[PDB]
Amino acid sequence: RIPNIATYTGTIQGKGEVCIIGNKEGKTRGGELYAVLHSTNVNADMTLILLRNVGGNGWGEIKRNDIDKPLKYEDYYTSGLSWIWKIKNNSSETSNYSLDATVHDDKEDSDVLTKCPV
Repeated sequence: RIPNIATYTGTIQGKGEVCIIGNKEGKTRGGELYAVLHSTNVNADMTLILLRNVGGNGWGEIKRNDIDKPLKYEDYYTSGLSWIWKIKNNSSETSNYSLDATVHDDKEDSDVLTKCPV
């Protein structure tokens, strides 16, 4: 029930920190590690960082992208490690975030907005 990319649009509560792996798609095809963090205001100050942690419950990977920027990585290898799109904000005001990702919806993961605080 979504056009091309699954637009995860919401309001990040100030300097929020959230791990997005939520489902909001339907297509079988998508983008291998492809998601664009959209932000429209003064200074979005939003850090779209590609993370993968599994066991320590502390996301901390090095694939950082900027505001209004599509993140694509050819590192789709080792598909046995939990990876995430982490949104960390630096803006004081509740900023709008629009994470347009192309993923195959077939899961019922916990966080599709702001439930994963790490």
